[PDB]
Amino acid sequence: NGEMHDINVTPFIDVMLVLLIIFMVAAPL
Amino acid sequence: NGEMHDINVTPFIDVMLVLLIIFMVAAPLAT
Amino acid sequence: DLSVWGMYQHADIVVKCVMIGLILASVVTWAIFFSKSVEFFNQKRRLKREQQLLAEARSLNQANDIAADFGSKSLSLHLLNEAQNELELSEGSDDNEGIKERTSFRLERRVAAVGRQMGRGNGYLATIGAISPFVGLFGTVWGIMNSFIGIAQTQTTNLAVVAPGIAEALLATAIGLVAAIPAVVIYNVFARQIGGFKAMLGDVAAQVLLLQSRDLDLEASAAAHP
Amino acid sequence: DLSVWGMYQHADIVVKCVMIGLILASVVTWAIFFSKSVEFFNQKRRLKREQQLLAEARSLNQANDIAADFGSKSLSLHLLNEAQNELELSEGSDDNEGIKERTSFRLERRVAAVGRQMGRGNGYLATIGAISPFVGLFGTVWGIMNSFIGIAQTQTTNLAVVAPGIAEALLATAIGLVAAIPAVVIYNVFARQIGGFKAMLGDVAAQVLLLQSRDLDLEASAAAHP
Amino acid sequence: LSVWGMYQHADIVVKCVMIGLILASVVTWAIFFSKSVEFFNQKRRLKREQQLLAEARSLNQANDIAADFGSKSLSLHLLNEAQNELELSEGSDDNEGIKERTSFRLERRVAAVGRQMGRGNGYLATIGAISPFVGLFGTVWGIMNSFIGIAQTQTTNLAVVAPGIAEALLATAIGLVAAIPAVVIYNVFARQIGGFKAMLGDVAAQVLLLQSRDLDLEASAAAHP
Amino acid sequence: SVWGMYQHADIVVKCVMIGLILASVVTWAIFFSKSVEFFNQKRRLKREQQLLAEARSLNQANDIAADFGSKSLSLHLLNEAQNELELSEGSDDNEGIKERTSFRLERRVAAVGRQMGRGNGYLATIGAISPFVGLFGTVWGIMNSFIGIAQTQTTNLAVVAPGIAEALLATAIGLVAAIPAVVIYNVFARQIGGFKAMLGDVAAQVLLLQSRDLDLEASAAAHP
Amino acid sequence: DLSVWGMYQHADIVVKCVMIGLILASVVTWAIFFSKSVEFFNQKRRLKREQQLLAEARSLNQANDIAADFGSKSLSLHLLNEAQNELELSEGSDDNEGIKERTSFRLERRVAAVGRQMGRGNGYLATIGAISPFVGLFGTVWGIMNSFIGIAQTQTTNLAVVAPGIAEALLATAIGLVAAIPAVVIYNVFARQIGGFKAMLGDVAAQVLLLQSRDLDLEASAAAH
Ligand SMILES: CCCCCCCCCCCCCCCCCC(=O)O[C@@H](COC(=O)CCCCCCCCCCCCCCC)COP(=O)(O)OC[C@H](O)CO
Ligand SMILES: CCCCCCCCCCCCCCCCCC(=O)O[C@@H](COC(=O)CCCCCCCCCCCCCCC)COP(=O)(O)OCCN
Ligand SMILES: CCCCCCCCCCCCCCCCCC(=O)O[C@@H](COC(=O)CCCCCCCCCCCCCCC)COP(=O)(O)OCCN
Ligand SMILES: CCCCCCCCCCCCCCCCCC(=O)O[C@@H](COC(=O)CCCCCCCCCCCCCCC)COP(=O)(O)OCCN
Repeated sequence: NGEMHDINVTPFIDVMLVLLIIFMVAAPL
Repeated sequence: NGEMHDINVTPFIDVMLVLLIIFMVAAPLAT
Repeated sequence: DLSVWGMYQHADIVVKCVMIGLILASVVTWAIFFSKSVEFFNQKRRLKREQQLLAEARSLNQANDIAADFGSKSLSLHLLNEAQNELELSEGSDDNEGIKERTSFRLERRVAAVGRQMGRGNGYLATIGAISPFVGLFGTVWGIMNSFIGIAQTQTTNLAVVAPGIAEALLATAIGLVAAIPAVVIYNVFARQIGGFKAMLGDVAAQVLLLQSRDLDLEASAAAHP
Repeated sequence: DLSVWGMYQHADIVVKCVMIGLILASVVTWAIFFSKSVEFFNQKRRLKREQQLLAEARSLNQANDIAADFGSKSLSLHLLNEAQNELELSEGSDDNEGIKERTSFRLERRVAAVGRQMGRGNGYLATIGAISPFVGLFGTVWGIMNSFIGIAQTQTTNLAVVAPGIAEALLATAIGLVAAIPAVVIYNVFARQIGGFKAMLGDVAAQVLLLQSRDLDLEASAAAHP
Repeated sequence: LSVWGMYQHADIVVKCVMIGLILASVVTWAIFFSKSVEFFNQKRRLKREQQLLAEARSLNQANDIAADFGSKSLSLHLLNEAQNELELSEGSDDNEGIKERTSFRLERRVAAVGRQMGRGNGYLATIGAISPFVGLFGTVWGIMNSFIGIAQTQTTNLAVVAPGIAEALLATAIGLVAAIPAVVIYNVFARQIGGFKAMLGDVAAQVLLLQSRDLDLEASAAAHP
Repeated sequence: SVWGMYQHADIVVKCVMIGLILASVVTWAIFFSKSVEFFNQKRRLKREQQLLAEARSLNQANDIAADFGSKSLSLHLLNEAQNELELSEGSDDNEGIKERTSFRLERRVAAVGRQMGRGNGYLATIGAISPFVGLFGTVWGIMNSFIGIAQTQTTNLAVVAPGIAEALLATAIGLVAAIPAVVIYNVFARQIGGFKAMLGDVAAQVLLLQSRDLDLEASAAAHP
Repeated sequence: DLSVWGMYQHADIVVKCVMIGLILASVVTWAIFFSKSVEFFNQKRRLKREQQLLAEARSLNQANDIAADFGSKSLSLHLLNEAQNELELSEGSDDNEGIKERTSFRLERRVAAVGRQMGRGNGYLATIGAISPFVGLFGTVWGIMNSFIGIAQTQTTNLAVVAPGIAEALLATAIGLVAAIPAVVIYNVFARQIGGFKAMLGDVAAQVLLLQSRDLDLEASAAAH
């Protein structure tokens, strides 16, 4: 009936971006 | 005019996680 | 930690509610799929046998005598009734072109209305398949954020005191994608099946239009030119 | 830190502006939703009643006699007035095909105009629901960039010093998803409502067209033949 | 150890992701081979037929040319639909009616042949557009299992993270291997179906022009001796 | 400082950040120019349309729009209808006249739409390739960092942090340059569509007036 | 590690083959661009000149006298010859409405076919622009995975022998994006140019149609009265 949003968009780079700050200083400490 | 006009997320998600895996296996190296 | 199912009740309130919302969304998706799938299958089958029966009708009267028993919900009987209805409402006219124009207009309105009455739950399917990864990611980001707020308030530089929070977060993300992907493939499947069935209805309506045109033109060419 | 009500305070400059921009996006989303929802429900209820009253029309004069009392902002009254006014302006013309073509054209333009006026407002919802995840991503990328700056300069270890930085960085994308979930839900709701409403309006307009065409044909016939 | 040994010791859900994606790849390649042979044969016949009918000059001559094009000739179904209409409307004196009904049937049948050609394209589109998200599900399961691992023990070494990293890499590698050829193939077949539908429309247009021209000429000759 | 790390990047991150800042500047120049032009044209056309909605014949309509300037799209449309009515003098197929007139008017409306959508090509291309040029900048930055970690074998992962800072700066610049392109492009696409429909309505008004006059005159001349 | 050449040499086997595949894809995209741009430029210039020269033809015979010397491969000569050949085939008919229908039908056929032949080539640009990051990224994942399985030995040491082996997967990704950017820039340039050219062609087709229609109607009315 309309131009609906059926897309499945997932910009969660922000997650893996925060995961990497963890592991940067996680082992060398 | 069928020109590409919207950002794509798929090539932009699979590369910024592989960029985590490199930092998840090479960071425990310095232990 | 323990497991998948032994680690969805021990999460925080926000992550637990995110996972419960995604499980209910996936259940709604599968119920919609099963119901509408048996419906489409039945409708496509009935219409195909009706179109087969009618494909051997040469006059509108013969087509209406074939379809005198297709039932009550027969889309084909609705179309033949609309053709006959315009032809008996315009009784007294002499503009056969007018009759054919009104009939074609009415039959294409009716075909499109059936198409839209078939595409009913697809709004649910698209909304779920578009917002569910976002609900998963709101869950995982809230989980990781709470975990770091706790790690800074507790002042514990380890990683074994923080790994379970990240575990539950990424779990909420994976469930987001589980609730998203089937909804999207089923929305595409139903859009394709609806397009196909609307083409089949278009073909039956075209059959009715041709039968009516031949009838009118032959009646005119026989009664005016003996 | 404690929570978002405290984390937004000392976050950053550009991260704080990203958070404020996303809050403004969410507020305009809910204002759009409230306004459009009440107006849609009102208009659709009115038009559905008017179509159920017009369904018992057999001629354009009878349809005007029914719809003589439909207020003054009723789309059905506007369409019946397009038809009547075209008949008035073409008084003196003996090309009923011309009259039908002109009226079809006017009603096509009018139904399109009502569709666009109903839809006015959905650009905001589409663009917000499409790009607020990216503005959140920019907020978190900047937060993490400044986290790496802080780690490099005055080199330190023990992530218990960077934890608030990562909290601030994630909060931006959490507000991003909170502001891009209701935009997509509301956009899909209103796309479906607009589609249903344009279809019902097209049905009323087609009813007007069939009434006028049938009346013109029957009049010309019953006036020329005997 | 190698990549096979990497697959052998992966989680159950990651193995089901990988099995699903390899089977999706296998169906993509079966589709590619079947559809490629059928398109080549169909387009060869049709191009020959159209290049034969480019010299028709009349509907009767076109019928005598195509009288033996086999029975799967789309360019014979169209000619026989034009002739069938011109024969069902015998006794009718309105020629615009005949032209209108013939054009309606021919547009109808060209659309039907197009919809039959594009059969399987829906599946290729579904795979090529979804498989990166099944891969991402596999990757997220791999990372989550790495973290459950480093929480089980108290240390964070490479040995406790190796399984999660193996999963995260292998699942998305098969995601890419199953979503690259789906896009390549879906695109080549959409292009070829567009080209074929255009060729079919051009033969349909030939049939329409020949029929209409013949109707007008015969009516003019009958009305003016 | 954010400005102190633009020069820190070595070569291929600096020549990506320059590229993206230029793309953003061009985006905003396009936005200001095209938006002022759209506002002006839409205001003028709305005034002329609601000034012509009080015309009952093409003669009175040319009387009204006799002075609308020369860049007046309503004047272009009225003059194309009258030009057809003038070139087809000596003809007697009023349906033919109407067919040709509608053909020319529809061509003309589409031509105005296409002439307004001039630059949205740049907006689309930038909104599509800016996040990828940013991301290539960040991948090159991290690759250069891991290459520099091997020459001097500095096994500590606390000193290579500025390399990742520069990589992520290239990505953030990519997003800054890429999001306004998409927003502005959608706004212009939608605004062009709306103006195109308003122009189609003025065209439809001209067509109705012409058809009405033709039929009225022919009937009156046939039946005295 | 090394800068570029030793980087490629160290790219073991599958990273090396994917980098080769992407360099050849980039070369084929730049060949497409440099060989289609001169064709587009020449055709668009020629057609714009022809259309401006024909906008001063008030009847189809005058248009034919003007476009008599436009060469053999002139699109406007092809269109004017469609119109004239239809007016020659229908000799003996008396349905000006039928002639107009047939001529408009053939002319829209010809314009669509010229559009398709212009666009022929953009499929390769779309496919590369849409799958090149994924091929670079599969090369990346394989390189990282192989380096991981190479250090899968005990490697209880801290000499960072993973830096070279893990700074080449990223190289395959960067080469993927260098092959994916100009493909999209060029696909968009060509989509806009094809749209513009097809609109210009439609302008010339509509001019031919209107000229023929005026002449038919004027001839008919002059002969009747
Ligand atoms: C371990 C991994 C290996 C690495 C390799 C990675 C490759 C990188 C990505 C390359 C993908 C390129 C393939 C693109 C397919 C789309 C082409 C297309 O659309 O063509 C169709 C339609 O599109 C067109 O009309 C124009 C396309 C022509 C351009 C084709 C050039 C091919 C060269 C590609 C270079 C890639 C080099 C690969 C080397 C490894 C074909 O229609 P047809 O009428 O010509 O059919 C002919 C039939 O086959 C006869 O038998
Ligand atoms: C990372 C930074 C990105 C920031 C994004 C900001 C984008 C800047 C672009 C601003 C362009 C302004 C648009 C011009 C509006 C005037 C046109 C108009 O009147 O209506 C338009 C509608 O208005 C818009 O489209 C506005 C677009 C939404 C802008 C807000 C989305 C941005 C996301 C949140 C920004 C906050 C982040 C800032 C912090 C860095 C178009 O009409 P329609 O088709 O859409 O619907 C009919 C309405 N009559
Ligand atoms: C965990 C394992 C992962 C498996 C990986 C799966 C990858 C994606 C799965 C792709 C499935 C493709 C679905 C097939 C689409 C084709 C549609 C179609 O052919 O329609 C026909 C039948 O369509 C169907 O019934 C198929 C519908 C199945 C939907 C599958 C839903 C679940 C798939 C999601 C799995 C992904 C899970 C990812 C997260 C765990 C009906 O047509 P007809 O000829 O018979 O008559 C009318 C003309 N069309
Ligand atoms: C719970 C979370 C995880 C969910 C996992 C889901 C797993 C899904 C697995 C993949 C399903 C694959 C379906 C295989 C059949 C597909 C057939 C196909 O490709 O198309 C044909 C399908 O033909 C039929 O008749 C299909 C009829 C429906 C089949 C449905 C099968 C049952 C699926 C149920 C899955 C339920 C999973 C979850 C249960 C709780 C029609 O071919 P055509 O040439 O006529 O047209 C092609 C273009 N559309």
